[PDB]
Amino acid sequence: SDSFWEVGNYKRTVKRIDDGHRLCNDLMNCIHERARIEKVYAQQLTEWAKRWKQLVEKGPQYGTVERAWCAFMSEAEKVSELHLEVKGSLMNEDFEKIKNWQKEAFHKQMMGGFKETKEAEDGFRKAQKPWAKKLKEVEAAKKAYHAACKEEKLAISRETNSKADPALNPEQLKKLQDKVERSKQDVLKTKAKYEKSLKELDNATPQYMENMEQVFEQCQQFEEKRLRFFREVLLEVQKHLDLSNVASYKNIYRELEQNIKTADAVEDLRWFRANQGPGMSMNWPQFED
Amino acid sequence: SDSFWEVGNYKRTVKRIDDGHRLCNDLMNCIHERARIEKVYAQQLTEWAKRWKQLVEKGPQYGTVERAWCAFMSEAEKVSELHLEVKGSLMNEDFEKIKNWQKEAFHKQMMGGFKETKEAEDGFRKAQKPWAKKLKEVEAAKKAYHAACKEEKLAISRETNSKADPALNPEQLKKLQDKVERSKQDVLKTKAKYEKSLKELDNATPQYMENMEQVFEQCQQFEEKRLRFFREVLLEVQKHLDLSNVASYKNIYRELEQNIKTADAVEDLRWFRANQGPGMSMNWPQFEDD
Repeated sequence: SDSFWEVGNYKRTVKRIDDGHRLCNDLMNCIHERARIEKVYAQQLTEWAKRWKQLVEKGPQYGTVERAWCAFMSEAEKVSELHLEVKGSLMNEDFEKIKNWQKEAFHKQMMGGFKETKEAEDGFRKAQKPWAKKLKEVEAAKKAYHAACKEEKLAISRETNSKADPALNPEQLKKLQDKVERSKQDVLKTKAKYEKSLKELDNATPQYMENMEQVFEQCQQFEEKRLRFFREVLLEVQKHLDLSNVASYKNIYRELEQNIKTADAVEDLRWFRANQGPGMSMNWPQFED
Repeated sequence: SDSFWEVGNYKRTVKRIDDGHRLCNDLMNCIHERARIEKVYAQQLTEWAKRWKQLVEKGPQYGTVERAWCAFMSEAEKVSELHLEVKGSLMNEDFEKIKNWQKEAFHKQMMGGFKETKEAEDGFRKAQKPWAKKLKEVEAAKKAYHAACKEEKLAISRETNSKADPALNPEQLKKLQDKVERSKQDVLKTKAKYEKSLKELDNATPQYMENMEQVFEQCQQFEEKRLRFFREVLLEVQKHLDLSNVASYKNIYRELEQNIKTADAVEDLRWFRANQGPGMSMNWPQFEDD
């Protein structure tokens, strides 16, 4: 069957160790690709802000409304910086934390594979070998007993089949009656040895189960570290992504609203009247020589 | 000078009308391009979420930690959705609002240009024409007076320059002393005309300023609507960009923290033990015959 207790079925547990290292890679890559997306967003906002600050300044819009318009681009620059901090945190802290953890947990061998994996497999084998030897003996004794059971059944099926032949002197009967007695004993002998090997196996099961449990718990604890670590890192990632908790993010739009509200149509119009319209001084024609 | 009150210098005001339309385009394109950046961010998050929800599920990670990991992708899907709402608001509300306002404020004429600009142009010209017409007459009367001052000074000069000529004659004296008198009375006439032209110009100045202010005031009004509109739109734009307000954004990371915390190492370990470890049932060897 597929039971863990069957010889060699500890392999799923050993394989989980290798999968642990592979999953650290996936998580690192997962965070890295997310960080890259944050950078692209930041970069495009920066270009957009730089582009339009230039287009507004070169253009015919001036006064307080120009300043209000420019506040819009300043918002993009601040949001951009914020998202670059997200990238920074994901890479310099979270990503690097997994990288260091993986480096300390998994040690690659010259011939390939991790020492941690080999240690578990060697552990299971050491615990399972004594029980596997006794199990080998039971199988052999089972064959010997089953064989003698048939050899003894084939003798009776010859003794009773001879009681039809009339030419049956007592020598031929004693021959067949002794073949049955000899086979009867060959069965009892093997039944005992086959029963003995089972008792020796049952007496080895407790130690076998204890030793396998011991190595299995080491594998569980090692896995426990990775799982709890994954839970830990993910909570730190959600911190770095969450901008709804940082005060500076709210300040961006509090300040943006303030600067936009400084837009004063009255003031802009006052200026145009005084410096471009009827408000300008004028030398009205006078008498001259 | 470059004074507004000088002929033709109303042009800067008329030009401001055209700039108004151009600035609507700039503002629309400015918002439009910002909206595109939002969409790109939303799209990349979506693909990243789709990509890794698949990689994690096909991978060897299972149990509650898998679910916690998957909550990370779900966060990106929700932020993406949130930023697509920003894009939608910027385009369907803000961008569209400017487009409709522009359509209503500026009307292109068949021969090019805007009806609004031609109105201001014609208004200024109509109000300036009668004042400029009087100004031309003044300049003409000014020259005629200055020229009379020259022709006179020449007469006085040539009169005294004959007082040093031995061949003088009471006839040529009377003749050239009369030219001095003609140029003299020719001066005061042109002086009186040049003064009268200025007096007429001074009487036409009040209406000139009144009519000029009237057209300019209308230009100020038209401009005020644009400025106040820009202030209104931008304030609606900053609302649509501000995710720090909406509770939905804060819920994304409340739920994310919540789902991650569901990760339970002990539960995952107990599972592996039961279905893959010592917990599994076992048909231990018994006695068997036949």
